[PDB]
Amino acid sequence: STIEEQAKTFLDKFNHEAEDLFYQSSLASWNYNTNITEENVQNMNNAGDKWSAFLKEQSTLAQMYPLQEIQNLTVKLQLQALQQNGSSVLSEDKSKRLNTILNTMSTIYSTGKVCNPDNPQECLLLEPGLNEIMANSLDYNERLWAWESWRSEVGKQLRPLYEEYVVLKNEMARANHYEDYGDYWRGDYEVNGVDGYDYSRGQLIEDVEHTFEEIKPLYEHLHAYVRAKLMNAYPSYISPIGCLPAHLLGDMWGRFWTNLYSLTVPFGQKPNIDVTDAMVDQAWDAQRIFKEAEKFFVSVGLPNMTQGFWENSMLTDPGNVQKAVCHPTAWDLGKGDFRILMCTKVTMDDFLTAHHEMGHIQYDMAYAAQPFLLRNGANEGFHEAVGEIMSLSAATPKHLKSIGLLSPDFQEDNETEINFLLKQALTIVGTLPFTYMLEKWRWMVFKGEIPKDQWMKKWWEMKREIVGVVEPVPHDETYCDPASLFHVSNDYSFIRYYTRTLYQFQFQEALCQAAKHEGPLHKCDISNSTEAGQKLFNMLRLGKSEPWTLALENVVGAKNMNVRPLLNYFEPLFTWLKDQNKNSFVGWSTDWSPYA
Amino acid sequence: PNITNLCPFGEVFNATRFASVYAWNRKRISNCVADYSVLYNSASFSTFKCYGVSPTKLNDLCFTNVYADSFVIRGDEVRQIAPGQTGNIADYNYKLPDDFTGCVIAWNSNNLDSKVGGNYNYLYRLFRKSNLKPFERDISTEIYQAGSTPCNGVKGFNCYFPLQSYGFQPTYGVGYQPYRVVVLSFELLHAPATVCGPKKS
Ligand SMILES: *[C@@H]1O[C@H](CO)[C@@H](O[C@@H]2O[C@H](CO)[C@@H](O)[C@H](O)[C@H]2NC(C)=O)[C@H](O)[C@H]1NC(C)=O
Ligand SMILES: *[C@@H]1O[C@H](CO)[C@@H](O[C@@H]2O[C@H](CO)[C@@H](O)[C@H](O)[C@H]2NC(C)=O)[C@H](O)[C@H]1NC(C)=O
Ligand SMILES: *[C@@H]1O[C@H](CO)[C@@H](O[C@@H]2O[C@H](CO)[C@@H](O)[C@H](O)[C@H]2NC(C)=O)[C@H](O)[C@H]1NC(C)=O
Ligand SMILES: *[C@@H]1O[C@H](CO)[C@@H](O)[C@H](O)[C@H]1NC(C)=O
Ligand SMILES: *[C@@H]1O[C@H](CO)[C@@H](O)[C@H](O)[C@H]1NC(C)=O
Ligand SMILES: *[C@@H]1O[C@H](CO)[C@@H](O)[C@H](O)[C@H]1NC(C)=O
Ligand SMILES: *[C@@H]1O[C@H](CO)[C@@H](O)[C@H](O)[C@H]1NC(C)=O
Ligand SMILES: *[C@@H]1O[C@H](CO)[C@@H](O)[C@H](O)[C@H]1NC(C)=O
Repeated sequence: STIEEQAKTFLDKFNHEAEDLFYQSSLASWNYNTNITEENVQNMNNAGDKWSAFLKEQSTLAQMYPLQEIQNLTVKLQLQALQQNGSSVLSEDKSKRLNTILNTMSTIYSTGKVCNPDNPQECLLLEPGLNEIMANSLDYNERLWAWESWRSEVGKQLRPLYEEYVVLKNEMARANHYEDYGDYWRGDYEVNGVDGYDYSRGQLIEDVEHTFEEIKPLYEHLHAYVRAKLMNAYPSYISPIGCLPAHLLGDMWGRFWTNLYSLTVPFGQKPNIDVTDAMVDQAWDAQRIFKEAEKFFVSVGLPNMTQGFWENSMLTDPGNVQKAVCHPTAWDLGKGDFRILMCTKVTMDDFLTAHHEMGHIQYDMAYAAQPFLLRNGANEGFHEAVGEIMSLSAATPKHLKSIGLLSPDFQEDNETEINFLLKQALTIVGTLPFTYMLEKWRWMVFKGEIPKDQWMKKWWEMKREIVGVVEPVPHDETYCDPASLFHVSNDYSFIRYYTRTLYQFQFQEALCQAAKHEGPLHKCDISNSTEAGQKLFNMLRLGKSEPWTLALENVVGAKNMNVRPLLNYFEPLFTWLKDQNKNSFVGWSTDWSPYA
Repeated sequence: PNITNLCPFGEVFNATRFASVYAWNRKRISNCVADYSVLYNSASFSTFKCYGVSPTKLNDLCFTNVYADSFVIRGDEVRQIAPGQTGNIADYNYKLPDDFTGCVIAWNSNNLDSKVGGNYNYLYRLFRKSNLKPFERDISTEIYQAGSTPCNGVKGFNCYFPLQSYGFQPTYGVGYQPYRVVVLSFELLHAPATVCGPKKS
C-alpha cells in the first residue's frame, strides 16, 4: 500500500487540533503572568498538563508509518519532528526519578541562602544583595567571601545529583540511536537533504573551533590592557606577566564585563551619549516610545503593526495591586495574536529593549504562513541575532540626531568614538571565550572521555589557558564549579549564545555592503534604506522550511560560517590598541597563582 | 408604481444566527422587488465582488429568481470563494462553477458571532473521497477511511472523521475572526423574470 500520500492527511488532521490546543495553553500562560492569583494558577496547570499529555499519543501513532520510503523532503522533515519519542523511552521509574532529579536541582538552585560570618542569621540571596556585592563595590575581602561562600555552599551540594543525571540522560540519548548525548544537542544543527547543503556534527565540532583561532589578536591586546589598568588600580595585586583572579571580573562567573566601564574609562572627562534628560524634558511617555520604534521598522519595508497590538498588550506598569512579572517578553499566542509584556521606564536602555522586542515580534510575524510544525527560527541563534541587529543599528549617533534627541551641533570625534566602542567591546568579545570553553567542557563531560576524578581538576586547568582566570584559592574535586550557573541545572542549550554573536555581524556586514555608506563599520547605518529590506525579508519568511544553509544565501553569499566582521567591526579600536600596550608584554603565564 | 412587497433581504442580512459552511444555508427568493442600493452604499461590507454584471448595471437588467447562500468562514478564506480555486472550501464544502453569475458580499462579524469561551457551534469538512460537483451540498457524516484497514465506523489507527470545529474567539487577530458571507446566484430560465428594481417619477 502507498505510504507517502497517507501521511499528508494525518498531518492535516494533526495541525488543526495542535493550533487550537497550543493557543489555549498560551492564553492560559498569558493570563497567569499578567494577573497572578490563587485561582489563576491551577487552571494554567490544567491546560499545560493536558497539552503535554496530548503530545504522547500523536507521537505514538507516528511510528507505524515506516519512514524509509517517504520521498518528499517537506513531509519527511515534518514527520521527523513527530517521531521523536521523547523522555518515555525508558521504564516509568527511571523517567519519574529523572523528573524528580530535575525538579530538585531547580529547587536547590532557587533556595540559595548564605549568611555573613559575623551575623549567623543575616543571609542574602541572588536577588538585590550578594549579587550587588561583587557587581558595584570596591572591596577585596567581601568579594572573596561572597565568591567562596556561593561556590562552596551551592554547587558542592549539587554534584551528587548531577553525577547520576549525566549518566542517566546519556543512556536515554543512546536509546535514540545516537553515539553520545551532546550529539542530541548538535542534532538541531544537522541537515541531510540537498547535496552541497548538507551538514554533519563532526563538521560542526571542527568548524566552531576553527572560527575561534582568528580572533586571538583581538583578545590578547584587550586582556593585556585590562590587566595593566587593573594592576594600576589595585597596587601589588597582579603580576605583570601572570593572569588575573576571578573575583575582579564584575560578575559571579565572568559572563559579562559590562560593569568595568566606569573603572577603566580612558577619557573620563569626555561624557558619554546620554539622552535621559532630553527624553524626560518633552514628555516621552510609554506609548510614543514604542510608536517611534514602529517607524524604524516601517521605513525599511517591514510590515506595519496589527490593530490590536496596541489594545491587548500590557506595555506599562500594571499599577499597585496587580502583581505581575517584569521580564521583557514577546508573546506569540498564535492565530494572529501577538503581545508584549515589559515593565517600562523612561530610559534609553528601555528604548533599546523596546527595539529588540519589536524585532522579535517582526521575526515571529515573518513566518506566520508556514505549517504549524515549522513556525520556528531556522536554528537556535536566528531569533536572538535578529533581535540585536536592530539594537546595534538604533544606537548610532546619526539616527538619534535624526529623531531630534541630540543637539544638531554635536561634536562626535576620535576620543568619544573610541570611548563608545570600548563599552561595546567589553560586552560582546568578552563572552566568546568563556562560552566556548564551557561548551567544550560540557561536551567533553558528556562524551565520557574523562573519568570520575577529572571533572574539577581539568575545568580550571583549561580555563587558565582559554580565558586566563587563576584559582583564587586551591580546591579539591568535591566542589562543582559550573553547576552554579543558570543554564546548567535547567538543561538549556548553551552554544546558542555563541554562534548568534557571529551571525549578527555577518548580517551587519552584508547589510553594510547593501548600504553603500562610506565610513568605518561602527557607524554603518541601515535606516532609511529600502534596498536593505528585501534582502532580509527573503530570509525571514523561510522559517524552518528550507535548510539554514540556504537561508544564509539571500543575505550572505558564503554558505559557510566564517568570522569575517569581528575583525572588521573592531577595526579601528584594535589598530589603536596596538599603540596602547606599547610596553606591556601580551600573553599570560599559567604558573603564578594567589597561593603560589 | 410605488414600491410594494420588498424582498426579505432583512432576514438574510440581519438573521439571528447563520449555519455552518458544510451545510451552507440556502434561501430561495422570487416574485418581489429588490433594492441593491442599500447593499452597495453601505459601509459595513468589507468585500463586495463580481464580474458578470457591474454593480451599477445590477439595477438595470433582471433575472428569474435568486439563490441566497449564507455561511460563516475564516478571515483569509474570503478570497477562496471564486471560480477555479483550490483549497478546503472551494473543493470540499462549496464549489463555484467557471461560469458563475451573481456575486459575493462578505463582512466582519466579530462582535456578534464570537464568544469569549470559544464558539464551537461551527464546523467545516476536511476530507472527502471525491471532489464536490458544482452547486452541491453533502450532509453525510460517515466515518472516513484512509487505508485498507476495514473500520466499522470506529476511530483508531488510520480511520478519520470528516468534520472539524472552529475556534472563534474575540482575542484572535485579523484574518482569523469569523466573517459572514452571503453569495447571490441569479437564474435566467425561460420563465418570466421576477426580481428587480423600481421606477422614478
Ligand atoms: C511535498 O508536498 C508538498 C505538498 O503537496 C508540495 O508542495 C506543493 O508542490 C506543488 C508542486 O509539487 C506546488 O505546485 C504547490 O504550490 C506546493 N504547495 C502546495 C500547498 O500545494 C511539495 O512540492 C512536495 N515536495 C516535493 C515533491 O519535493
Ligand atoms: C519509540 O519507542 C518504541 C518502543 O520503545 C519503538 O518501537 C520499537 O523500536 C525498536 C527499534 O529497534 C524495534 O526493535 C521494536 O520492535 C519496536 N517496537 C514497537 C512496539 O514498535 C519506536 O521505534 C520508537 N520510535 C522511534 C522513532 O524509533
Ligand atoms: C529619512 O530620514 C529623514 C530624517 O528624519 C526623514 O525626514 C523627516 O521626515 C519627517 C516626517 O516623516 C519630517 O517631520 C522631518 O522634518 C524630516 N526630517 C528631515 C531632516 O528631512 C525621512 O522621512 C526619512 N525617509 C524615509 C523614507 O523614512
Ligand atoms: C485579576 O485576578 C483577580 C482574581 O480573580 C480578579 O479579581 C481581577 O478582576 C483580575 N483583574 C483583571 C483585570 O481581570
Ligand atoms: C500600517 O501602515 C500601512 C502603510 O502605510 C497602512 O496602510 C496601514 O493602515 C497601517 N496600519 C494602521 C493600523 O495604521
Ligand atoms: C584622532 O585621530 C586623528 C588621526 O591622527 C587625529 O588627527 C586627531 O587629533 C585625534 N583626535 C584627538 C587626539 O582628539
Ligand atoms: C401608491 O400611492 C397611491 C396613491 O399615491 C396609493 O393609493 C397606494 O396605496 C400606494 N401604494 C402602496 C402604498 O403600496
Ligand atoms: C440590519 O439592521 C440594521 C440596524 O437597524 C439596519 O441599519 C440595517 O439596514 C439592516 N439591514 C437589513 C438588510 O435589513
